[PDB]
Amino acid sequence: METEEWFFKGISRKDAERQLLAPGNMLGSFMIRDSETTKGSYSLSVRDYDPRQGDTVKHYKIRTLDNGGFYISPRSTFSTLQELVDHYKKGNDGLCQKLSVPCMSSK
Repeated sequence: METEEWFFKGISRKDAERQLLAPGNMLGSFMIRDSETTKGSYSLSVRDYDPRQGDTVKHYKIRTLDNGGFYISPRSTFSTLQELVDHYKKGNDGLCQKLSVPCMSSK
């Protein structure tokens, strides 16, 4: 029917970078992961490129509100991450580059 594997366990930033730079993903690939040390917080990771360095990976912290949900920019927040992911799929609207497709996961 349909599956959503854009979210990953408490993976490390180095492990998330190895999964992105890994052979399979490409520019536009994004993934979410919960904090490791500072539990309760989230961390987003997307793929980006530079005309100077080249292939790179961006990481945006995701904070929560006392009475809300999760937000990255002090403009618009989201009660859920599923709504922020969809919004990010429609356009960056804050990010450097809109989202394309979620990390790969096929067996």
